[PDB]
Amino acid sequence: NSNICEVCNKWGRLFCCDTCPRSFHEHCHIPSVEANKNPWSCIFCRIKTIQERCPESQSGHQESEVLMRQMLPEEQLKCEFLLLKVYCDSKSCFFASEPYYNREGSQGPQKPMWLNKVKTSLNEQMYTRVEGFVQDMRLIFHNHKEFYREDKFTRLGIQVQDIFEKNFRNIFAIQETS
Ligand SMILES: [Zn+2]
Ligand SMILES: [Zn+2]
Ligand SMILES: [Zn+2]
Repeated sequence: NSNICEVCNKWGRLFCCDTCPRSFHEHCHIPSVEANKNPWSCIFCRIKTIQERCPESQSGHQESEVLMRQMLPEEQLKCEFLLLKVYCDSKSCFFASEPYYNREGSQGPQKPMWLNKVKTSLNEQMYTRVEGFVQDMRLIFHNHKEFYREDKFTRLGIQVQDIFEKNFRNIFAIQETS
């Protein structure tokens, strides 16, 4: 197994996957690494299993259909993995914890949002459809773009949104387009 966390790339108290060489800090894995369970399979392994059991699940989908899916176990897992893929980028630090807004010439967003809030919401089963999760994720980056206006720091929102969107299209097998 790897000697660093797959998400944050640091050593520490790591839990190792039994079916792949990845390792995780307890709260870096999503869901948080389960208490017992031997063997344990990580979220990467569990997602690969879904695909292997239903190969047709990788045929292209329309985003509109995906967003209306109810959050049954497999869609819950997919959103958890998509959230984890965002935290895997170091630039996610900017969006993890609760923001505050005091900048000359800007007003804060009406509805603040951050990754740890989405994480809690998933853990508490607060989203009934994929659309709920996706709307909160996209709102993180939209709030950031609107607040920072012409400051070059706006680009951090664009960058982390691109990670989100690429992974959304991969995980939910969105039909490729030009
Ligand atoms: Zn970690
Ligand atoms: Zn694994
Ligand atoms: Zn099948």
